[PDB]
Amino acid sequence: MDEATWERMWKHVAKIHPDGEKVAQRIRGATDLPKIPIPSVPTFQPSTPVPERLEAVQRYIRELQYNHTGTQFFEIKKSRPLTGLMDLAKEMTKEALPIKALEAVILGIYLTNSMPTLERFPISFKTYFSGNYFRHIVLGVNFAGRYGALGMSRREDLMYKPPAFRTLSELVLDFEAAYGRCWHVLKKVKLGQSVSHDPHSVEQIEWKHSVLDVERLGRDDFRKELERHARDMRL
Amino acid sequence: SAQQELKQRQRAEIYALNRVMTEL
Repeated sequence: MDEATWERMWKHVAKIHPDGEKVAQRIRGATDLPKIPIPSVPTFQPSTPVPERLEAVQRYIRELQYNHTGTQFFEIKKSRPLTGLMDLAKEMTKEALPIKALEAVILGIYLTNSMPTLERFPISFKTYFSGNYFRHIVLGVNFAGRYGALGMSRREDLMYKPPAFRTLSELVLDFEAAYGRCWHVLKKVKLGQSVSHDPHSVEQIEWKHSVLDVERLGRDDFRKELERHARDMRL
Repeated sequence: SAQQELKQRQRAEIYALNRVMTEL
């Protein structure tokens, strides 16, 4: 990154960290800092079952670390054609910097395009906690009729899910329960369509094909609308 | 090469910062 963005990051650090400038004083120019290995982009034998591949993909995502610096290192324009987002995903693997939820979704797509028997679709959440709204996103996946997820979160139970849920409803209800355990109220769920496995596709990701108002729908219509989206995807 | 060196120095400082911010 350029001089200007670099100084912007450290200026931001000074305002949000309590010790402020002393963090920058310790780190900037320090000579014996840990060398961070560049995480190895996972590659897969054809004998390896898809669920085991998903474990390796998620391990790679986790190795990059959640970005707590306050500065996003990759700009993600969500309307960009898939081929452009996949160029960005490659750049993410080469620069190997910390990431947040949306970056992990793009990486998850990039690293599973080699899995045509796996369907991938974004799942975004809108939640409410302590008078404020929060947004989060994961990459929902479907293998052999079971649902799981890839992603990046501050919390362990708001990202990776092995593909073992029998319905999309059960997957989303598991996220809702995890949010409840962190005292968030789940307000909306936005579900995208399946993403092409062609990394040179020029079509856009459809992020918000279904928008579910959890509170207005109620338990049974919530599940029914989730079942409808799953049907929409099997086309 | 000066470019790669600059990016590697930045990356090492980014991760050192990320640990500090994670611990906070």
